[PDB]
Amino acid sequence: GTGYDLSNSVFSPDGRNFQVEYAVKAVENGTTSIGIKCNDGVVFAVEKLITSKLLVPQKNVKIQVVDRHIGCVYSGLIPDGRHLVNRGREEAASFKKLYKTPIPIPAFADRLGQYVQAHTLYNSVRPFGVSTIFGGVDKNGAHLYMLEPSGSYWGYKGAATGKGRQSAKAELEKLVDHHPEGLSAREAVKQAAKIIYLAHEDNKEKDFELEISWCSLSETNGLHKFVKGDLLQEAIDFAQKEIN
Amino acid sequence: QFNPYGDNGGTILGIAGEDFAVLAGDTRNITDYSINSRYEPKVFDCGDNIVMSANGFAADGDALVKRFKNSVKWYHFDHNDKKLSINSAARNIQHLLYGKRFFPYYVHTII
Amino acid sequence: FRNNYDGDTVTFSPTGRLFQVEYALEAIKQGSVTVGLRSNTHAVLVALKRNADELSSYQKKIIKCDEHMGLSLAGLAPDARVLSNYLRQQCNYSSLVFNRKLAVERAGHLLCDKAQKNTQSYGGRPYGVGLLIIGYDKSGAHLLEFQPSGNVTELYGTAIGARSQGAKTYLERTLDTFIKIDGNPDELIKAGVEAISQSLRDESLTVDNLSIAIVGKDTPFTIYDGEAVAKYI
Amino acid sequence: MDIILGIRVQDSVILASSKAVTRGISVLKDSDDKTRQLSPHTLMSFAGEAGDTVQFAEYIQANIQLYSIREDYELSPQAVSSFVRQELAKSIRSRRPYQVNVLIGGYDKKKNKPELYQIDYLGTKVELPYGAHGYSGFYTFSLLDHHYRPDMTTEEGLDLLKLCVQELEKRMPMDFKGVIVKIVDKDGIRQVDDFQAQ
Amino acid sequence: MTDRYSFSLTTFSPSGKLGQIDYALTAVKQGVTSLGIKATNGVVIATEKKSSSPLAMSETLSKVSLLTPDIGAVYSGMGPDYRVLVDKSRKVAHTSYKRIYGEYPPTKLLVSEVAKIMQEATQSGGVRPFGVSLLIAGHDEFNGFSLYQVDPSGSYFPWKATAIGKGSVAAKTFLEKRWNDELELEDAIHIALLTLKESVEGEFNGDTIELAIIGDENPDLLGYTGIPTDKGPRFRKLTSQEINDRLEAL
Amino acid sequence: DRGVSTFSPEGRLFQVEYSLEAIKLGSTAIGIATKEGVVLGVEKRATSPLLESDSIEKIVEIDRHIGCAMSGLTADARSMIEHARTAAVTHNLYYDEDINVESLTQSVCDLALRFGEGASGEERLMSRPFGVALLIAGHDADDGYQLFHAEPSGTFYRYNAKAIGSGSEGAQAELLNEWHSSLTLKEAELLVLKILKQVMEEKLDENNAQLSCITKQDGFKIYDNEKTAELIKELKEKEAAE
Amino acid sequence: AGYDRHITIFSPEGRLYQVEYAFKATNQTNINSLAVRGKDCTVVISQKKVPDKLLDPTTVSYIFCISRTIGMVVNGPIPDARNAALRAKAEAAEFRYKYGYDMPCDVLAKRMANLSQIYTQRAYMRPLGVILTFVSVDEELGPSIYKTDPAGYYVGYKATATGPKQQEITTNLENHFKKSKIDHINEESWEKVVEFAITHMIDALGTEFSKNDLEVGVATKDKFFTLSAENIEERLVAIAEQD
Amino acid sequence: GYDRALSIFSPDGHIFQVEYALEAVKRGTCAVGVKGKNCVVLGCERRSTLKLQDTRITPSKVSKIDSHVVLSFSGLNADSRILIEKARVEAQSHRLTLEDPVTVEYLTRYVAGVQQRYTQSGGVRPFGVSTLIAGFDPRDDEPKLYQTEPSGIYSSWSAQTIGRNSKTVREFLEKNYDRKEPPATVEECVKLTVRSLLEVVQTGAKNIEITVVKPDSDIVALSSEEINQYVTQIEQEKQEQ
Amino acid sequence: GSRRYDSRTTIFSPEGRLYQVEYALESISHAGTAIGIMASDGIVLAAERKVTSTLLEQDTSTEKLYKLNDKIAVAVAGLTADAEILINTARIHAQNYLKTYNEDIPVEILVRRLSDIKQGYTQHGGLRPFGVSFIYAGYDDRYGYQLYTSNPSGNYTGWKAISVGANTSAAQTLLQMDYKDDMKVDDAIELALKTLSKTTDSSALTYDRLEFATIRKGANDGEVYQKIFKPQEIKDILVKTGIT
Repeated sequence: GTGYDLSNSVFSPDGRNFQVEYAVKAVENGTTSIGIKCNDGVVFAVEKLITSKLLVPQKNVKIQVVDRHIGCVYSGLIPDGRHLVNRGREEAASFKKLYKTPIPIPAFADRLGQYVQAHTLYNSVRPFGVSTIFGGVDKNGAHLYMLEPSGSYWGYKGAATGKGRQSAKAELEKLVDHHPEGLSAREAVKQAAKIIYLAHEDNKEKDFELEISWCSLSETNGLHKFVKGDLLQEAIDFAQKEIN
Repeated sequence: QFNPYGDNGGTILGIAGEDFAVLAGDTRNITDYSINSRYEPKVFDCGDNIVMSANGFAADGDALVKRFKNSVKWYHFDHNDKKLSINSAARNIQHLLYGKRFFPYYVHTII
Repeated sequence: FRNNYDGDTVTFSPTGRLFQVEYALEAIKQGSVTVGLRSNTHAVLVALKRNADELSSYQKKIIKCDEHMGLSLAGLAPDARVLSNYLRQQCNYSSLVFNRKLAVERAGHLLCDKAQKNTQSYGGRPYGVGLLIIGYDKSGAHLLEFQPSGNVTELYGTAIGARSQGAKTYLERTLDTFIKIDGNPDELIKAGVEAISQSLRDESLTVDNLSIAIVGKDTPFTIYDGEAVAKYI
Repeated sequence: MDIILGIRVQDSVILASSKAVTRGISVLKDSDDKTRQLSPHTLMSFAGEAGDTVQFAEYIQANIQLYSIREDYELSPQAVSSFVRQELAKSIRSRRPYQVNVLIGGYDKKKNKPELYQIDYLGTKVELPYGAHGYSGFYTFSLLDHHYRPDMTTEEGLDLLKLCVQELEKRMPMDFKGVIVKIVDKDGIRQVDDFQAQ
Repeated sequence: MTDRYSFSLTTFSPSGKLGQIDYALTAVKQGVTSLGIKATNGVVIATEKKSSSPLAMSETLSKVSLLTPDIGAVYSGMGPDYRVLVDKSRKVAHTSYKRIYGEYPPTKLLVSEVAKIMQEATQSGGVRPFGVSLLIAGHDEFNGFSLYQVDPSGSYFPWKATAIGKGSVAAKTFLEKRWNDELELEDAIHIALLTLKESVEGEFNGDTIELAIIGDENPDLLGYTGIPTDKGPRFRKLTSQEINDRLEAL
Repeated sequence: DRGVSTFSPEGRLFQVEYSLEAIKLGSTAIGIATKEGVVLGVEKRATSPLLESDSIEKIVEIDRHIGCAMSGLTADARSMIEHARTAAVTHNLYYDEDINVESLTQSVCDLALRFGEGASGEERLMSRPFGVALLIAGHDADDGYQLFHAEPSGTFYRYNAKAIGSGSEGAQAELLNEWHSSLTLKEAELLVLKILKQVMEEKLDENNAQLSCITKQDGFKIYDNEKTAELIKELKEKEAAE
Repeated sequence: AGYDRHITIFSPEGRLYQVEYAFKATNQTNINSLAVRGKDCTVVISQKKVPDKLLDPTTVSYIFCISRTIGMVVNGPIPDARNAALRAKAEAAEFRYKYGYDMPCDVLAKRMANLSQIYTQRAYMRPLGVILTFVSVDEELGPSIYKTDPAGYYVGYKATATGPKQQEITTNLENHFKKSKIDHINEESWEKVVEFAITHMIDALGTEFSKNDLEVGVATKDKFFTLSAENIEERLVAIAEQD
Repeated sequence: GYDRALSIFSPDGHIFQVEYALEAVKRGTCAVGVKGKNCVVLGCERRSTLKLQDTRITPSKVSKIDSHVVLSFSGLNADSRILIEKARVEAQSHRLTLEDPVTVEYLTRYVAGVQQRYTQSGGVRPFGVSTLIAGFDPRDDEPKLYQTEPSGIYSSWSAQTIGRNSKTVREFLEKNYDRKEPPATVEECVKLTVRSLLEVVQTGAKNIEITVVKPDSDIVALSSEEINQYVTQIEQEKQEQ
Repeated sequence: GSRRYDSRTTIFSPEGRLYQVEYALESISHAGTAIGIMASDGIVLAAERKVTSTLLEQDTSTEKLYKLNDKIAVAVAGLTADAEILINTARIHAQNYLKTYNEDIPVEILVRRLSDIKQGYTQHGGLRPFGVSFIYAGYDDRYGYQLYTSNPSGNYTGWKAISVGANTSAAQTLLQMDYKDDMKVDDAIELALKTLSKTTDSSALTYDRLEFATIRKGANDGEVYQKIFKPQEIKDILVKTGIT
């Protein structure tokens, strides 16, 4: 029969969960955002569509920090993303409280994973309308991750999601091939600014605002910090230059 | 064993004039035979032309005044910024105090 | 289509839309118009009050949250009472516990999160009201736009309600102008009353029809109604 | 404590209860009726802790009246006393126990015999020819043990009581201000308004 | 989250049928045949171990389970449902009886308990009836040997002999021909093995057949000595070998 | 089916909208506010001649300074009145003063949207909205005489005059022309009595209609039949005098 | 009527469609796996497919270390697979805590099957679209393989296979045991058992494997571990010098 | 845990579950009440779908809530018991706290409130019952007669009927009951009551039970004969014309 | 959400009927017939075992007659399992009463309780009603011998003779025909067997398909005795009443 796509925890005859699949549509419909793992950290970047001149520039921050060493960015329904970060925060605090050490990225990923997957188990809740790219530096290295509405997530070398996800993935694959030895914190910040600009062609209509953040063992001491002022403009230019 | 109460001394005085009123209090705060402060305000202006002092156990006095001030704030929010008459403040404070009838605010309060 | 995916908030449509939330957004549009704009020293709220009969009053559209914060509503009044009340507590909590005035940006995050919990759970319904939050904190004047979808945005100015698009184009045009109306409250208020009358059509703002509010550098959030706004009509 | 006496004669049950209510140093009242009618043919006297005393009595009463109406029937004195005992037995192991002792005097219209029940606050029930709570038995049981006969008439019983009360007024340290006497028989409950000098 | 299914999933239809129970009985019908025969001095329950793959180890899967040392059960229908029912049965036997009276419950009572658990899955909110029919055989001092059948509805009835599942009709018929009130345990085991043969299509040996009995006490299966009154369990699962031995005299 | 707290594509709450339909079927209730007090009148509307009309209670006291009239599913109003009375008494206990009419109304309206099957906002345990509207009339120092209209939507409006019920649109139009800032308690009474007569199916008399008022001096009072029978007579005369 | 296909209640045929559909989801990953028992070890082989180049291959695994002794491989979407793994780990930990000894592989299997059986009966919980294969060298049963499905069913195996081409791998193994006449791989080293596993994985699927096309798990007395691309490469090299 | 909204509004502003609750009342045996000048009489018809009953024990239609108040009803029997129990309990609680038995109006308002609550509470359906509550306030002699319905609405009547064919019997009463002069006698009051039931009972000396309530907890139910005597005297009035 | 699958077992039909109760009754109408006849010196409870087999152990069976108290018993018509749930609570209610008042529970009080429990499943909780109809046969010193009946609706009534289950119409007519107020237990026992015998949907009315019980005040004692006839005792009384 039909109606398989009306309730959240229902399996369709082919084994799918249509509600999760529809949530993905809300993700693909949102802004594009990315993550670039480097030789000792990770860089996060995102497209901030400017609805009008009325939006105060640099104010509506979209990238979020969890604990002191983790960055999270997402595409889709923004409120769902915040909801997910609040949980990540409680999850991180909880882990630190009991184990003393700040939560490992792999560990943090699964906390988010199990929580999101949980929202695909009952028809009394709806799946998350966001794909989240997040990561940071821990006891043994840098880690980049992307979490889908289905609760699925994996470790990435580079990741993208949203409106211009294909452009970005394309650019990322090139970087991966042309830099087998690893990109650098400084470089990835620029490379990120570029990929966002390029990927903006799938939304070229409205003017946008760039936002980057990073977490590098050498550049930020292993803490998550936003890219501002000089280093920011420097990357914006590196992009504006290669978009021509 | 643990004693939740303490005594910070102090003395306060309230006199009702005909078209005025005063509420005084020394500024000495003590613990046993030591002075904690030579100047620790004990009488407060709570808005709507109401002054209050909760003398005795300082922690309790502070909590009570703080709770009453916040009470005045909500009075405004809930009753279209109406002013809180001194008699209405008094009745309100009674309920604040009696709410802890079994773990009293160890203070002698005057408004 | 839609008819099969709008029976509750817990359901996504095939395109990835949340209809119950959109229907909520609609209650806003159907609401009276209100405008918000700020300089670097002040923030102003101007709203058009609507009445039922000529024998009824003009339902208020502005609510104070603390001495430094307040908002204007558009849509379901009760939901604004609930949201403003929650905001009143958060402000209160910030003062009592940390003896700190709540940052407008943070009040926005709190509102966003409260609204979001009503768009992911069964039996609950989205809030059917839009809010314009203004306030002066440790980083200056601020104006926020709150949408029932949980989306909060910081702007120099904006408007919501029926025909709101009028005032919004006006402001987007007047930007460079009003943004500098510092140290001069009356000038920002007039600039605001001009933006709102850009959404008129039915009538013209009268004395018991206009409602204005302001907060700023040395101005505790206060509301003006009737005779008090006469000097702006 | 107060005085709670009960005696079951041939065709009725007599309950004598002191009239004094003392609070500390002063006698607040001297006309208190330490009794509640549980049904047309069942009466209950009580003594004990200051507030629990009437609170319990009235609670038991309300329950019996509710039963009477729901069933359009009157429970036997035995059934009422078992209900009352169970209530006290629950109370004794509760947070704050009802410190009340009671005597239940009723006339069983089905058996056609008067019945007297003694139940203390622990829920200790026993059926007796005559009983009392507190120190009362200490002064009167030797008299009852002597003059009591199962075939006594209501008039003979009131005489034996009068004797008991006289002993109480002689040897007991407290002035309980006389007693109020009530009779329970096939015709309901009635009060002997003349025992002050009968 | 939170189970918001606080209403019944089984309700009466206009005809008066209880759909889910009917459907559950249908699930039982597709199940592999199992049976029980009561002798004058014992009871036998048996079934076929329909292995789902030759790589699977059919011994690691028991269709005949010990509930108490004097009661066993076998079923037809949904295996997984049976498994949890057994855990609950073994537990209720303790919590609602052994921990109270110091002894194991009599067969009818335990059956009564199991039946209750199944009845609840017929009326409680948010669940479906169990898709199984059990056959429970046991012995107790005051009732001797007995055999009961418990259905999805929670209904249970005593039998002298009976079968459930796939070829129950045929098997029940074959049993009415060979049963009498004077069968000895070994006779019933024999009749059981014959009845089961009609239902089995492929291999029919001690590794494809699961069979257990409620007979005499096995002091050798007690684990200790020293207490006269403790004589051992009356329940016993026949070994692969024990079955084949009797298969020759088939 | 469909959640009891669902939005229509127009941004309205179905249950509340349907709630209003029920109110339109209720008896007419009219309120008029003058600087001399507020008058509240209602249509008894007995369903049978055997029904003892004075047992029809559609005008009730909330406190000595607040009264209210109801229209629609009247039974649904008992708990509202109860809540209202408690709210007023409680306020007085906590502040040694009278509760402001507007505040009393706000408290009542807070109940309005507390319905649903598990809405993520608190513990709104009530299966449906109220099927009745209320006219709340009272007096207080800060805003004097007041008339409010509390609906199952949660919103309430202040009116100088207002009619709710089956005859509302008709009666409201009337009040539009008849009301002016200088009315007197006397005028208002006749005016309410008159407009009721126009919209009532029955011939208005002191048995199928009831008046009341609230004055700073004597509080809220419900006019007994006799007192009203006369106000009716006095009306018939003034109308017949042109 | 038509809702007997959305929640776990019986259909008129006495079926549970949702459970059936959950089974369909187990093949979503298009991964095949197989497990065999050695003389004193247990090996689980599973295909590893990393399509996207942007993915960090080291984080793409369907094999889990449940406890020091139990290993679990999953066939089904990763989110449900991780849900099952976390639960299994918690269950194994708690069991050791309450009963004083390591939870046996077959017992954890039964526990997980029981949990699954519940999603089959209670309507608010959906089944998990996964099949769980648990392996270990039990201290009482020796090399062990127990597999559970969305139906709440579980059983022990001599060897087993799961995935889209499950049937080919199964019959391949079946044939091998009909031949050897024993219920295990008569090998002393696990390295050889791992080789046999990879070999027959190839014969049956008719495909060659590089060091990154496989994922291997090995259970031995007191330990379960997974191999590295290089540990596997070493295995691949050895099978190459025989063919 | 079950809280589904069963009583909700429909587009036309109606609450069907409540409305249907009334259909259950229309299907119940008729019940009538008429107040005299010094009493109140309650009459109820007895079904005849099956007869071989044991009238001694079968629950009667009129129930005592307290010694001075009675309640009769039309609709689902099982539902009425739940209301009667709550009523009786409330009557005892009132005496225990106010130290005075309930007034008829109070007891009525209480039952009506219970009914109203079941019209807007999750997980429950309204009561398929309508009641007539009659009696005398403590130390008062003015008769009281009230009626409640599934909606929770109540009010007093000089005379009133509910249930099947109540339409007919109410008409009889509207043109046979003069408020100016109420049945000044317990006898002529009971007569009027029987007369109204005959319009619908269709000869039922055994199908018409009556209860008379007088001041000071004076409640008594008549017997077949006593009633049958009124039936007899009434049929002649017709023929003697 | 869940609402989609809720049957709403406790609502009114537009006619003012309770669907589930109606259907439950329909279900009961197919249950083996059970009869109750009240004599002047006792009461009889007879029931027909619906469906049987040769292998059915009829000695250890008891599917229709249950002892509730020492002076009360019930005859069951409907879902046996459902009946056992109720019987057990009834057994408990009887004892609570005994413990509280030291007197056996008056028959109506026990019947009213079970009925109120049934009535509950009719007005709230969203659960299906119990598909059970009871015939209570009991004695107490207030009304002596009593016969009651309760069905899914939670309604109960008193009778001199009554039937529940299948063909109650034909059965009720036969009872109304031969019943006489002055009957005697043995007369009743015969009426019971005759009635079943004529309404049976089976060939003959053998003993293996019957359950019999009587509540007599055995003259030789002065107290009440409950007797649940044993297979043999039934086979006997079956030959004597000329049904061999």
